[PDB]
Amino acid sequence: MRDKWRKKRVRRLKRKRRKVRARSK
Amino acid sequence: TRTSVLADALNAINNAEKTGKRQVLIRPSSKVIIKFLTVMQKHGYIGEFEYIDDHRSGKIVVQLNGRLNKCGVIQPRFNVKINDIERWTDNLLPARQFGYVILTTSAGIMDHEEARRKHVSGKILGFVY
Amino acid sequence: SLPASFDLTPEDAKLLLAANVHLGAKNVQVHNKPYVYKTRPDGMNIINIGKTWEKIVLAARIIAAVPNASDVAVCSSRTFGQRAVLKFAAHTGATAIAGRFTPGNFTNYITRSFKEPRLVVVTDPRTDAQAIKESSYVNIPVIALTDMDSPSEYVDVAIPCNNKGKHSIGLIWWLLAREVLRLRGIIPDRTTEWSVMPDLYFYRDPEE
Amino acid sequence: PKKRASNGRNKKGRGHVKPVRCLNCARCVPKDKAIKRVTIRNMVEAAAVRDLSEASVYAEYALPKLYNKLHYCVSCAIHARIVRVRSRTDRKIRTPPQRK
Amino acid sequence: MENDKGQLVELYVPRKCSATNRIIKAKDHASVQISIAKVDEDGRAIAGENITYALSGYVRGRGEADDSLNRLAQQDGLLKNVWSYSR
Amino acid sequence: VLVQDLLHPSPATEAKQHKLKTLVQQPRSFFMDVKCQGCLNITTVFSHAQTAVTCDSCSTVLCTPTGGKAKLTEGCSFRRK
Amino acid sequence: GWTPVTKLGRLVKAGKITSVEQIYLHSLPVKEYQIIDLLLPDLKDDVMKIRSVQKQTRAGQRTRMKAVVVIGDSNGHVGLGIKTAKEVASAIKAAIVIAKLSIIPIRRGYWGSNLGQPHSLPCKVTGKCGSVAVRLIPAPRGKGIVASPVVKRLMQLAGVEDVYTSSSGSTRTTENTLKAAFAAIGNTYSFLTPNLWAETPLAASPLEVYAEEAAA
Amino acid sequence: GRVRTKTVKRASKVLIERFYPKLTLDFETNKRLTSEIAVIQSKRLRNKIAGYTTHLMKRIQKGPVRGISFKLQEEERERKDQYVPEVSALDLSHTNGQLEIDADTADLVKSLGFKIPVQTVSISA
Amino acid sequence: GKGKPRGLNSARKLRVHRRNNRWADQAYKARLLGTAFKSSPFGGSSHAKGIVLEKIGIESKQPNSAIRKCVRVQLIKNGKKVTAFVPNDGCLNFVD
RNA sequence: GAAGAUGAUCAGAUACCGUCGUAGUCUUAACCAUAAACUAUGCCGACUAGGGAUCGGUUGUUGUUCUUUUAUUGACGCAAUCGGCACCUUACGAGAAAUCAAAGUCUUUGGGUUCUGGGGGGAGUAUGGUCGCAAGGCUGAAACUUAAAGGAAUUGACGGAAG
Ligand SMILES: [Mg+2]
Ligand SMILES: [Mg+2]
Ligand SMILES: [Mg+2]
Ligand SMILES: [Mg+2]
Ligand SMILES: [Mg+2]
Ligand SMILES: [Mg+2]
Ligand SMILES: [Mg+2]
Ligand SMILES: [Mg+2]
Ligand SMILES: [Mg+2]
Ligand SMILES: [Mg+2]
Ligand SMILES: [Mg+2]
Ligand SMILES: [Mg+2]
Ligand SMILES: [Mg+2]
Ligand SMILES: [Mg+2]
Ligand SMILES: [Mg+2]
Ligand SMILES: [Mg+2]
Ligand SMILES: [Mg+2]
Ligand SMILES: [Mg+2]
Ligand SMILES: [Mg+2]
Ligand SMILES: [Mg+2]
Ligand SMILES: [Zn+2]
Ligand SMILES: [Zn+2]
Repeated sequence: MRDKWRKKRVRRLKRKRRKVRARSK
Repeated sequence: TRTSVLADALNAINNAEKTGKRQVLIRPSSKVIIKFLTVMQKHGYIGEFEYIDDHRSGKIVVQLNGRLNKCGVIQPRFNVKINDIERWTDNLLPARQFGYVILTTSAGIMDHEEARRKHVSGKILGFVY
Repeated sequence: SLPASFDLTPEDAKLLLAANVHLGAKNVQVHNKPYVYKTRPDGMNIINIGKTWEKIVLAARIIAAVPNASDVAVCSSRTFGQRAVLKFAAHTGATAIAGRFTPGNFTNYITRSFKEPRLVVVTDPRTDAQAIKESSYVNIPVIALTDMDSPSEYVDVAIPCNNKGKHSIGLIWWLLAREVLRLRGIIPDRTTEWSVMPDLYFYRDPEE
Repeated sequence: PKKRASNGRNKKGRGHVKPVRCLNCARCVPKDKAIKRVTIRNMVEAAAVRDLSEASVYAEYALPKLYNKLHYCVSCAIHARIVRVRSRTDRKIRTPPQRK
Repeated sequence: MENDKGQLVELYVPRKCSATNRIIKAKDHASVQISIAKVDEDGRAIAGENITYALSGYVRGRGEADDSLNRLAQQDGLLKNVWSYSR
Repeated sequence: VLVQDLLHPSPATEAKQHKLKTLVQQPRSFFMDVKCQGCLNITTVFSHAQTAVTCDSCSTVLCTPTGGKAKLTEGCSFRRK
Repeated sequence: GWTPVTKLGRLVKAGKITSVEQIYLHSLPVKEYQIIDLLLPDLKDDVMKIRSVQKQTRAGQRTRMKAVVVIGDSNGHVGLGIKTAKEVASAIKAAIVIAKLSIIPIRRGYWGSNLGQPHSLPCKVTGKCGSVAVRLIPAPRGKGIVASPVVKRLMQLAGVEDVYTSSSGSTRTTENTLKAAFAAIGNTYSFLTPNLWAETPLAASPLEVYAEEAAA
Repeated sequence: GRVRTKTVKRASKVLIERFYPKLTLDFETNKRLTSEIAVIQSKRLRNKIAGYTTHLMKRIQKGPVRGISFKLQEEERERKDQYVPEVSALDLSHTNGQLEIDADTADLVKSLGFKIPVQTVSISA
Repeated sequence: GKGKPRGLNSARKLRVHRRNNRWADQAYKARLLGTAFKSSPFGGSSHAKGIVLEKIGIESKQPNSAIRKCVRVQLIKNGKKVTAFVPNDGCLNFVD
């Protein structure tokens, strides 16, 4: 896939990782 | 800036010799440049050279005779022991029968062959062949 | 050195000046600067015809050194020089190459007119670029009639003259022919008037 | 590889050039890169310059011209054949085409 | 080049360019050898008696051959006041 | 040009060079003897003067500074020293 | 029955020119391989590599054979020829011809003392072709040809006994390696050494002293 | 079209370079002549060759043709181009008897050891 | 000037720069990180004994088509489980 | 005019196209610190080749126009020069080539100095730190996996590209 969209997908996936870890702080 | 006037002098000679010119202008001059040229002149790699006084560092005009293959400096001026001269001549000179490594020793600026005759060593300064 | 009889005579200087030989191109390359005497205020460069004369004698002296006269090849792609080189070959015995120069004449040894000249004389380095280019493949020295804008690559002897003049080309070729014959002894001495007239060697239009 | 030494534009000794919109599609194109044509056309086609001259109330009235400067992006210009694909060696030629 | 006993073990001592002193290689086909006839006091070319110069293909390629002949011929008397040392 | 006299450049070409690009750099400026029209009193003025120089006798400006050489006022004659 | 078509060929068919050094002294171009056969009778060739190159066409590949041949007499003369042909045999036969036409002299010198015949190179030399740079260093009398089998064969056919070698780049490109080594070995007569500083008079060309025998 | 091919164009001009004196401007004579000069396998090719040789012959009589040299074209031409006028058009007799060189050039003449009369012309443009 | 210091007193800069840049060499990096000690199933040893867990056939990769007959082995020294190919025609019958 | 809403097209189009449209687009106070932030070309210094243009300054000079009638008017023209933005030709030279007056003076390897890379992926990911209001920035692995990935060019084939 396009590198720009591959980058956007990972940013959205990193965003999810941060929110999930925050549950237990 | 200008960090080595000897490198500039020898680079100018090399560029003039490669293009077939029989003369080259060197600026600035210095004692090390003149004594380096005297060693080259003594072995016939250059002709007569001329010092121009301008109440400054000075200028030099060198006559080239087409025998010079390459002259260059070694930066930095490494300390050279007598037992290390063999390694330098192997790396820098085209053969064991001609070419010279120029050293600055406390006995003066001289080629590696003269340095072996009087058994002195100093810092490496350049080469010519 | 050379006898004083080889100096530029007043008669030849009149011929050279009447033929506009001294008119050099507007723009001069760095290699032709020594041949320029002064730039005329319109822009034309005046050719030092004293130097032009000496190069002619030097060039003619090189031609005279070739043992076989046929080994000298005289070339001209310009229409203004085709008659001159053809007449030059007739008088001197050289081998004329008028008009188109077939690429490969010096390098391709199976072509029809494959020649091996010991010397190539060129009317113009620009329009005879092919002849000059191939000479640099088989160790052939080149003598060229050069203007002030003419390139000097692979040209050994340059005769400074006006390449773009109808009378300039014929006169220079006529002058070389006279000196080559003078050196060979065909013309008895340097004072005898030559039978050939500079009108011969001049290009003629199809009208006449 | 690099197709043009000029990068397809005319920006040297400059940081940024403000854009222009293609006449045909309104695409933002840098002013130096846009294909620009200056057109001076007769306002009346040559067929109608006669009958319109007869209907004029003025003896010897000159018809005004139509002055326009057109800006095209690369896609607008190539499609409309304003510029064409040239060979590798013919690309370097930047003198105006010998048509007029 | 010679051995210890003195015999010239060198084959082909090569020519050198008259202008730049470079060695003219065996396959340098742009190199030429100009031969210029000697002229006696009668204005006649002396048969088989020449002034000879050699130019490397490098000098000819740079367009410096013409100016080199002017200098070389002037030193040998083949020319007068055509080449100037100072430019 | 492969052979050339670098120590003796042609004085014609030597004069076209930049003042720092000769064999030995030398200024192209000079000093002048300025005669104001009112009186006759030698006043040495630099050719490239940056000051509006006035002669001692009469308080008249001799030259006005410019980008290069100073411009002498009308009626003022100079002679190079 | 060989009828020469060049001035040089006629002078070699007659006994006017008897060695290749007269050819080399005046940089005369050689265009007839029969000249080399007459002047260097004892030549040995070697097919160093044979390769198949293909040109894609509408119907399919058009395969041709490329041969690399090294010629030499093991006594200071060596040549290199590369030719492409439809068949291997014709490619090799034609590559031998142009290998002969390219034969050059090399300078053998001494490592250290000049006792005996020259055995090595007189100086360090380098040649480059493509990305391959081949450097040849003079070596003492013991070491043989310290080189890869491709370059070693070129050294043997040239008559070099003792030499160090070092290559850089894509040395597996055999054609570029041989061309670089061939350029390096030919540079021995291009490097000015102090024993060559003496000026030698310019002799007349053999095409000049024998102008009539080379006429036609 | 009636464009002759190379097998007839080059074979016909070999005849001219080889048998020009025996040729003529008549096709009928040329047709019979080429049957005894060349071995032609077919009559149709013989007529084509002779028909183009006649055309080339008819064209040589109107002037010199390019590409055909028959050992008499230049022999007639070597002494044909011998024209030289009685006045040299370069001799300084068309003028009053002195050069019309520009004054700037006259300095070059003065620099050389020459005393040549001159009417200087100063275009100065 | 080739982008590296040349001064006679610049040995520290040259020594540190080489030390920093050898970490890009995976052979050097694996040796100092001790990856064989930490990550390798054998722990850096040339050989390792184990107990056969099961005989498993593994399909070869394209374009080959075969059943490579391996075993699942649990190493005695560390308890790790690895797959080991059993070479030669019919040597799987020697392994139980 | 992102979003959103809508009319078309389409097999489907919450896409291209059309009509509206909110943030935004502008500005003031603060943040953010990233771009194909590109000449994909670090900075300083020297040298090596020809040419014509052009911008700024300076210096000498016209069959030129103009102040004003002329100068000390200005413009223009012709020459030099220093600095720039570039360009054209050649290739001594470099390069894998495309190409390059630097990407040259590099196995004939050394003018000074900073930064960066070490097969392709995993991955600019995980983790720790630190900066940020956030978005995110900076620093930054490993396990594992893989024989190529890639650069420039050649011939062909194809193109809803041109002639
Ligand atoms: Mg592309
Ligand atoms: Mg930008
Ligand atoms: Mg390797
Ligand atoms: Mg990294
Ligand atoms: Mg919809
Ligand atoms: Mg929508
Ligand atoms: Mg709207
Ligand atoms: Mg806002
Ligand atoms: Mg970035
Ligand atoms: Mg850009
Ligand atoms: Mg970047
Ligand atoms: Mg920096
Ligand atoms: Mg620089
Ligand atoms: Mg200006
Ligand atoms: Mg190269
Ligand atoms: Mg360029
Ligand atoms: Mg550039
Ligand atoms: Mg990696
Ligand atoms: Mg595989
Ligand atoms: Mg590609
Ligand atoms: Zn667009
Ligand atoms: Zn006063």
